[PDB]
Amino acid sequence: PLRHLRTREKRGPSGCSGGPNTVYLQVVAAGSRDSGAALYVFSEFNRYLFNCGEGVQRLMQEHKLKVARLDNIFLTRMHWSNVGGLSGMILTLKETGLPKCVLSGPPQLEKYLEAIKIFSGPLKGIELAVRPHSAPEYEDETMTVYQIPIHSEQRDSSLVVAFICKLHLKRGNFLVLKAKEMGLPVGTAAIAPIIAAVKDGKSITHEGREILAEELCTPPDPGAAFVVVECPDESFIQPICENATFQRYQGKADAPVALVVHMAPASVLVDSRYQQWMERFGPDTQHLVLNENCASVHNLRSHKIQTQLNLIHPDIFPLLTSFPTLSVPMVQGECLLKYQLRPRREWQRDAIITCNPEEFIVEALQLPNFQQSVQEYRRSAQDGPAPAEKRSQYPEIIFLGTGSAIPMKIRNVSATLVNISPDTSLLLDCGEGTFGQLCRHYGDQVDRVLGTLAAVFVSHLAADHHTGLPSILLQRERALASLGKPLHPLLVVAPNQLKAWLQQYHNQCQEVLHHISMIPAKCLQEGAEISSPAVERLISSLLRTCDLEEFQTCLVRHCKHAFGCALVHTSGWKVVYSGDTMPCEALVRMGKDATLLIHEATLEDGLEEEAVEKTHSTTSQAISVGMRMNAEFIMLNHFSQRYAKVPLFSPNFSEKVGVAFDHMKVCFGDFPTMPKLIPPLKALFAGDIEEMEERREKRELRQVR
Amino acid sequence: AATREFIEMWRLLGREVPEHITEEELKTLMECVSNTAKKKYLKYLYTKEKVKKARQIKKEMKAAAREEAKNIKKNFLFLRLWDRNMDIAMGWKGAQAMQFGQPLVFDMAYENYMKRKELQNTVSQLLESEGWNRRNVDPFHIYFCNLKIDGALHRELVKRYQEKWDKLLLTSTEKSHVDLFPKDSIIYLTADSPNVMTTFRHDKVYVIGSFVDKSMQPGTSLAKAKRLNLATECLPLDKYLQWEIGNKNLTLDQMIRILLCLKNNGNWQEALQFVPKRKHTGFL
RNA sequence: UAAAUAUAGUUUAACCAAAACAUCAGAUUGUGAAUCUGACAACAGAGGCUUACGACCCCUUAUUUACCG
Ligand SMILES: Nc1nc2c(ncn2[C@@H]2O[C@H](COP(=O)(O)OP(=O)(O)OP(=O)(O)O)[C@@H](O)[C@H]2O)c(=O)[nH]1
Ligand SMILES: Nc1ncnc2c1ncn2[C@@H]1O[C@H](CSCC[C@H](N)C(=O)O)[C@@H](O)[C@H]1O
Ligand SMILES: [Zn+2]
Repeated sequence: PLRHLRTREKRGPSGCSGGPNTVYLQVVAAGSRDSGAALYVFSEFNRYLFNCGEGVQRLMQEHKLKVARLDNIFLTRMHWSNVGGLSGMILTLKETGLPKCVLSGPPQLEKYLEAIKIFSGPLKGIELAVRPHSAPEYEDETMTVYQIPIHSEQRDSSLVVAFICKLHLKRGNFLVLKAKEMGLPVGTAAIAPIIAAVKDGKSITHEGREILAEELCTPPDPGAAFVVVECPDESFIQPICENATFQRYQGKADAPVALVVHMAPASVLVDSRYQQWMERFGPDTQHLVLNENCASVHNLRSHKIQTQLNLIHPDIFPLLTSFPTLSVPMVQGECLLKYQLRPRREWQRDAIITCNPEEFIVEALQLPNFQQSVQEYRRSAQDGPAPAEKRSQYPEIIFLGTGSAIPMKIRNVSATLVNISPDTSLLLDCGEGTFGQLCRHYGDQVDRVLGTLAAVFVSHLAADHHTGLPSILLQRERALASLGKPLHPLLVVAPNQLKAWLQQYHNQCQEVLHHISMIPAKCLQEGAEISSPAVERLISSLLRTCDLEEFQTCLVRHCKHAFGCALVHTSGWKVVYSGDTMPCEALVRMGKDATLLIHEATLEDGLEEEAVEKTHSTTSQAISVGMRMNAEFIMLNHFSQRYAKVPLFSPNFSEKVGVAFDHMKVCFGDFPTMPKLIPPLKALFAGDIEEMEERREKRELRQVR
Repeated sequence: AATREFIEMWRLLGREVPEHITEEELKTLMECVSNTAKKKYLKYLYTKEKVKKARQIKKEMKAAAREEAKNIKKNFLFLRLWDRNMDIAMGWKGAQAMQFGQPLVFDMAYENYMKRKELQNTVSQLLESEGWNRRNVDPFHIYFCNLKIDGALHRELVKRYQEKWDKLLLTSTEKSHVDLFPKDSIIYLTADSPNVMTTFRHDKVYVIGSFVDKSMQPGTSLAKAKRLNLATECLPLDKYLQWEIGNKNLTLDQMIRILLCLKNNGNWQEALQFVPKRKHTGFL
């Protein structure tokens, strides 16, 4: 149903009679640690994506970069930093109805695709054809892609794929005006096919003079070429420099390369052997670098919204924090940076997003009732009664994600961080891009947080709550190495079936299970069976390391093998977290007199019938469970796309209920302050609220009809 | 002017270009500061000739058709003078409307938001809108508020009406509608209003903003109403029509014909007859 | 979020290419004024391309439909 494939014959056999008119190369991920490295190539007839990293889908949708037109996704390495988040991408591609998507890279994506099918639904509707580097040259209506496998000197963890792309020759413009003096009938449908010959350049006999058509046609573009190459570390510099195929494109003068993107860290570029490599391409070849040295913002809307909420309460809404001359000139990658390849080779810096905070605050006060409500709240709380019950600063709940299934400009998929103590923490859920949220929330302190991460809990095998787990492990190993702490396996509490995906990935894609000490969620239940002794001393580690008096679990009402949670501390406070699920009585029995309850509040009031159809709750049911919980405070998250920016405020909203946002800190000493944050909240979100009330009304008209 | 440096091969190039151009037309050509804008204007300027000659060719072809039949091939009560008599009758009705008729206001404060194409089109809808008021059984008292005397909109109205401008039975003024009428009785009609118009009120002054934004600019009329303290209403198009196609902002000639039908005790079924049928699939 | 669409008087037709009905000014009309002489003719909007075009490609606004392992 997409216009891209329905309007196929209009595109033409050899493009639009030869080549696309405009082709540029846009960067969606400049190489930052949180956002990864990714590249986007735009053409008239095709659209390509390189190195689909974790959270890339969020950036491509937020920057109005269409996803329903992608043809091939090229991956330069069989590594989670490069392949992670592709599972979300194919689900998005399936949603759009795109029939066939071609994957390229190492021959291991055959096993990767079968690996991700353990959790993701059999991707019915979309064709996934993996085209390895051993496959022949991939030719398209726009461009030709060359795949070169590069092996390090030391499944296969030493394989890196580099792409030498090549734009097809574009047929030049036709000097139609000069053809009159020669005698050509410019009139439509009057010896028109000569123009096709003029495009081809072949001679045609006209006015008694058969001339070579290139005389009446502009010199055709030979086709600029660009190279996508990734050098993960030191051990890949030498094989790349001595690669025979590369010599065919740099030493020759007949095949210049317009641009070379370098997905390599700083240490690789400064190396002398690599340094000689870029200059060997020639002074004409521009060089683009995407690595951690990039200093730019990607999730502009997340930064924009965070600054505005920071006015209401700085502590509850902390501000997001961002994480040697060279012989060969090079241009640092930036978000939305463009380099047109046709018809002009130039650095298009116009579309680069700017992150100026001052505008975001300025936008806030010009809102109708925001400034009054924020000022009114500030005097009532700061200069009013005692600021809540005098309790410790710990534990503090970090809401890294409040998204129901797919990431959105404002909210990412579900991920909650619990800081039990300053030296220990645990993750209640790890959705896609969770590390990106972790890195953005703490900046230079992300490594310290990862060093204190002791355990990870996964609610259900649904991908929104666990697909980001691998990305943590590699970052945690790097973070632990930076801090010098010994490398020890992480504690993961999840259903037994989670090992199936991990075992498939470890034995086929990349070694990651050596960081994992998985404790099945079944043995955590009350009155559970005594399991194998190997698990038994692990359960002692869970309580000891996280300083938990007790850690309980039960089966919540959802898809088979779905589990809730309950944290009990030696101090006495009890935190109960419930994954996706309708009101469950087993959950009620679990966390009686819980200190804090985190519950799913996906739908509105009045959508109970699809709430059961989707095994998902509404706000009122979640609130009613909280009263049945007899819990001190109630936390709502896991909001659906319909609550894109803000949860709707039901009249049942009492002092014991509260709403959650991304990068929002909640402590036990903030409980009575949470209801006081509501009056400022709709004030800033006022234009958004009126959109929800009308769309709630539109469904009523459908019901009335 | 050197602007001929584009036309004199754009004809030979194969694009549709008119043959007769003047300096006045040539001047407006150079304000088009892009290739597409110039192409779009030239396409409009070309099709002006295309329908002119086609209708031109039609009319003297008819002249030969009738002159052959006209040349080859009693008790009355009235002389055939009806077009004169109808104009006089509408004049007496318009004079009465200017004294006791319900005021209707067309807001002319949108000159700064309109391009030349849109501003010219506004006059065309204004001409038709005032024409339907004249022919009605119970005409409004039409006001042209915020109409600057030297402004571009006023000059176009004078050019179209020529001599009739000084003789129209409507009150054109520089002052705003808030200066002429109590701010309580003013209801600024706009499609973006959150309040749905339920019934036609005969003790109220309805304001229609004479704005034709083919480059649609939502909220412009609402901003003016909320810049003052005027109340707003919107037509119940969703209530009575099954919308499928097109913008919900109707033209000025459709709006006045809907209001006239409502003022004459017509129901919403008859009043919404004037909403183009291409935009909905029947009244419900 | 995606796909379909978008006629500024109204319909029809559409790669036909312009109609039909309307609108404004002038008219002392001998009962076809059923006319004549003029005014206005922009298929959402802003840009790209192309020898071109209403085609093709981004973008903006809007409308109707659908919208999560
Ligand atoms: N699936 C789906 N998504 C929707 C729907 N309505 C809105 N959205 C989502 O909400 C987004 C809103 O886009 P914008 O209007 O640009 O978002 P915004 O946050 O209001 O930003 P500004 O326009 O700059 O004010 C859409 O792009 C979608 O991602 C809907 O009906 N379905
Ligand atoms: N559906 C509707 N209900 C009430 N008034 C309407 C209407 N549609 C158009 N109008 C009136 O017709 C005039 C021209 S429509 C243009 C409105 C303006 N450009 C905007 O975007 O808001 C307006 O002044 C408006 O008052
Ligand atoms: Zn979920």
